[PDB]
Amino acid sequence: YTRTQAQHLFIILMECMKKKELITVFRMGSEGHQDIDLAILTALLKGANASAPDQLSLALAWNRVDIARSQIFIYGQQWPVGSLEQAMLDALVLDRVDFVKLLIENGVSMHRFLTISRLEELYNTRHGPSNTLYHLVRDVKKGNLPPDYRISLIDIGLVIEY
Amino acid sequence: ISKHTQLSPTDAFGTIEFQGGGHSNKAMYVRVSFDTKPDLLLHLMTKEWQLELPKLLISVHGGLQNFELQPKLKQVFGKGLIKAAMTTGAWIFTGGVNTGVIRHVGDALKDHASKSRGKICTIGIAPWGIVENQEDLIGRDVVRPYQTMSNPMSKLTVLNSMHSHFILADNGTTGKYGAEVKLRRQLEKHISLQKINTRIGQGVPVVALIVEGGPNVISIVLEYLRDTPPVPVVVCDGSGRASDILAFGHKYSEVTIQKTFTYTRTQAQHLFIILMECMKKKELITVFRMGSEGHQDIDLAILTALLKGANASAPDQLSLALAWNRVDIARSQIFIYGQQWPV
Repeated sequence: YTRTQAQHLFIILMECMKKKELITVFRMGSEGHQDIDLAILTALLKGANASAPDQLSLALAWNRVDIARSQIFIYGQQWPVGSLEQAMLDALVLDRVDFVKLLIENGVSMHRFLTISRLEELYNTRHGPSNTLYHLVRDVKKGNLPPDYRISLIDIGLVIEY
Repeated sequence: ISKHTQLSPTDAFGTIEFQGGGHSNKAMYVRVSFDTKPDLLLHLMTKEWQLELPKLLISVHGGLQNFELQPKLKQVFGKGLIKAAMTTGAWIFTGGVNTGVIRHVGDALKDHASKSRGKICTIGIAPWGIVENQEDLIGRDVVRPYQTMSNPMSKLTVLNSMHSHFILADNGTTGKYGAEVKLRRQLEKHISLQKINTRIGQGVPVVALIVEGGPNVISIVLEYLRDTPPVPVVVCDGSGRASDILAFGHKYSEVTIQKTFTYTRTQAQHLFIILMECMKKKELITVFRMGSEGHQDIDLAILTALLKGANASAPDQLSLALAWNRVDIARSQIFIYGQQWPV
C-alpha cells in the first residue's frame, strides 16, 4: 500500500495506537455498542474526561435520556453536593420531562429542592415555549407595566386570584 | 467494651416515608435489643401490625459487598422470586440495608409494583448501628420523612426502600454488623414452630435462598442444614462467590487443590472440610442453573424444595399445596406415578 517496505508509516501508526485512549473503533455486531449513534455519543462522554455534572449537563442539552440513564447514572459516580439540584433546575426550565423523572427516580427529592427563590427564578425563565403569563401579569397589576420587571410571587398570586 | 450499656426503654419507632425514591412507600419500624424474646416480636407483628401468620418464610442471605449480577440473570431471578412471594402468602426476610443482594431484591420489588397489584410483606431486619441516619427517626408514633440519597464517603448505608416493614437491632455499637444474626435466627426458629391453619400437624415451612455469599455464609448454611427440622437451601450458580463454589462442588460429590482461589488465607486456611460436609448432606440443597438443567423457574425451584425437603407423606404435601393455592405444583409433583394414597 506504500512505497514497498522501504517507506512505512508504522512508527506514526504505533504512536496513534499509543494514544488509543480516545479512539473508539466500531465493528458490526462483533463487539458492544452495535449502534453508530450510541458509539458517536458515548465517545464524547468518555473522551471528555470531565466530571459527572459536565456529562449530565451535556446529555441534558442533547435531549437524550437513555445516554444519561445508561452511561452516566452508574455505580458510585460520586455526585458533588448541590449538583443534582442544579441539574434539576436546568432540566425544569428547559422543559425536559424525562430528565425530571430520571432525577426524581435517582435521589432528588422535590420537597427539599423547591424553595421560594428557586420557584421565583423558575417563573421568570425564558428557555421554553412561548407563554401568555406576561400579558396577564401586565393586565392584573396596573394599566402600565415598566419594562424588565421581575415577576414576584405576589403578582402570580394576583393573577391566580383574577 | 464488655457490653456495658444502658438498657434504656425504646424511644424510636412509628412510620417512615421515603422521599426521593422511585415510589412513595411507607414502612412501620421499631428498634429492639438483640436479646428480645421472639414471641414478643411475633406478637408485635401479629396484633400491633395487623399481619396474619405466613404460609411461607423465604429467607435471603448474601454478601455485604455491592456486587453486580450479569444481565439477563437477575431478571428471571427477580420475576421468579416475586411470583413465588405473590401467589403464596409469604414473608421475605432480608438484610434491609441497601447493600449486596438486598439491593437486588429491592430492584426486583420495584420491577413488579409498576406491573401488578397486591403487596409483599418484605420484613427487613437491619442493624441499627449501620443506618446512615440513626437520628431523624426518634419521633415515637409519628411519620418521619427519610431521604433515600446516600453519599459514598458517609461510611454507612441507607435503609433500602420498598421494604414495607422494618426491625432494627442494636447492641450499643455503631458501624458494625453481626448484631441481628442471632435475632433473625431466633425469629425463624420460633416462626417455624408455629401452627398453620391445617389440622394435620405441619408448621410453617422455611426455605433459605442463597445468592452470592461469603465465608460466613457457608457457616450459616451448615447451621441451617444441621437443625433438627432441616431447612432446604436454594443457591444460584451465577454469582461468582461462595454460592458459585457450592454450585461447582455440587457436581462430583460424595480434587482438593483446585479450591485455592486466594479467597481465603492462602492454602493454609481452608473451609473445605465444612464445604465437603455440606456437599455430603446435599439431599436438601437444590441448586439452580439458567437453562442448563430442569426447573428453569425460580418459583418452581423454591416451591418444589419445600415438598421434597419436607420428606413428609402425600397428604401433607397435598394439604400444603392446597394452602398455597397452587394447582400446577400439586398436578406435577404430587399426583405422580404410584403415590400410594392412604385410605
